[PDB]
Amino acid sequence: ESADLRALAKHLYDSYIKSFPLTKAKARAILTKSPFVIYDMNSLMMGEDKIKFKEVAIRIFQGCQFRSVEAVQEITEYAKSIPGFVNLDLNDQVTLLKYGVHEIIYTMLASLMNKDGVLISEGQGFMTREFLKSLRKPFGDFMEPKFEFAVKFNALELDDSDLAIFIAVIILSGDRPGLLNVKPIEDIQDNLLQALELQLKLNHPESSQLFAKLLQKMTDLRQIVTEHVQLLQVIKKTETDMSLHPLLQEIEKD
Repeated sequence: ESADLRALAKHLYDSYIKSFPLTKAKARAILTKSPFVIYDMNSLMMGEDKIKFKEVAIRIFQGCQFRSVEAVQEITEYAKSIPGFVNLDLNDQVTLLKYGVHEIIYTMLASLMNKDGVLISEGQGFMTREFLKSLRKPFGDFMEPKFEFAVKFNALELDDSDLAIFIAVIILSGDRPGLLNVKPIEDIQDNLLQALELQLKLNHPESSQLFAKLLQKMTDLRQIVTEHVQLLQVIKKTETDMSLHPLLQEIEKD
């Protein structure tokens, strides 16, 4: 019954709102109180006279990782609201979050990107794409593929009510390595898929095959994740004096 797929849609959209303070709709309002724009070395030092936040590239990287840690917490809180998620085997909950969290982070980061740059510090700042592309040789391309994905992902013009269902689908992937009870996970994702399909078809009636096109974006995400972790291993051996947050260290071990 369709009425049950709309209730699920509304439920998840409500929890997403409650779980993620910087929504896509607020980010689009900002990008179209305006942000401080960092674009070079000196605007970054200026950026602290107006914003409040050991070499530049490292420090930028550490900020990205700290907001990843913050994002992991919000995604975790959002997952608990997905009906059936908390009744799963505790080890699988951990597995679902372990392999889903990076895919969601870059899904939602696209909401804060345009082709020119990315919102930071809860939207108070805006770091341009080329300044990021210009950092020291390892870090200078840590954000570029995310920009590439974001530009194609944002072409679908999903809004938040769409992303809430989509993010739910990503968490509940039976595909993940080490899952003990694949079946009850898939039974939920199948119901989330049903909710998303009806959601896209109602929210974007003129956007044919958006559902299918959204599902194909699930391959670009996994590529972003992969080159991210290899990039992370290059840093760990190139920067033996730079630490990483253990919540992220524990999650990045696959």
